[PDB]
Amino acid sequence: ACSTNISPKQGLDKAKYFSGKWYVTHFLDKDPQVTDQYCSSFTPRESDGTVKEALYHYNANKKTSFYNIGEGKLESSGLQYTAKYKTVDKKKAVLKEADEKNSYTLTVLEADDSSALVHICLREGSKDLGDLYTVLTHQKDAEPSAKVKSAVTQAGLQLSQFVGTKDLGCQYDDQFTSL
Ligand code: HEM
Repeated sequence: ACSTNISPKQGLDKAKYFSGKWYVTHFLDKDPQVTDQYCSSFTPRESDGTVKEALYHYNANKKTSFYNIGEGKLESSGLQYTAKYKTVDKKKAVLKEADEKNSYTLTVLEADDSSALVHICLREGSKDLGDLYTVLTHQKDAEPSAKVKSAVTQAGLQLSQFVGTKDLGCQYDDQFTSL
């Protein structure tokens, strides 16, 4: 099951989260139903409580990439949204529209000018498929801020227990994520 004690940090300036693009420097997957390791980057934007984000995954083992577009509504709680998502090709052509069974809930635990910490619960129907914490930065392999490192320790986690993506030979598609 996804981790239970997850609520958005109150007082967060949303302009810092919905900013630039994010690259995942570190991830923590509690119970990886696969052993393949991924890199990821995404570009979150918000307008009138609606979030839209182009999302990229790179499978570091197979060296393949897949693409999605998430769309969700901000909760009344703060920087937290449940997104449904399209599946697209690298040109953003829709392969599958969003549906009412598949979603993810993203919760911003910290965000500052250079870095973020977010939690993501991926669900399909009645099932939590996967729980992830991800440390984010605005450029590939940038060092996460002290503030975000402190947020990891505040979340009850050890940053050392995360998988660091730098060693994975990540490839990104910065054209896909632009816009
Ligand atoms: C390095 C960080 C991440 C890793 C390691 C990771 C890992 C994974 C894995 C293993 C899957 C299952 C893929 C499959 O076999 O079909 C997946 C799917 C998914 N992830 Fe991530 N992910 C990362 C970051 C993110 C982020 C930042 C988001 C959203 C902002 C996200 C949202 C999703 C969604 C929506 C799917 C389902 C795609 C589908 O069913 O086609 N992930 N991720």
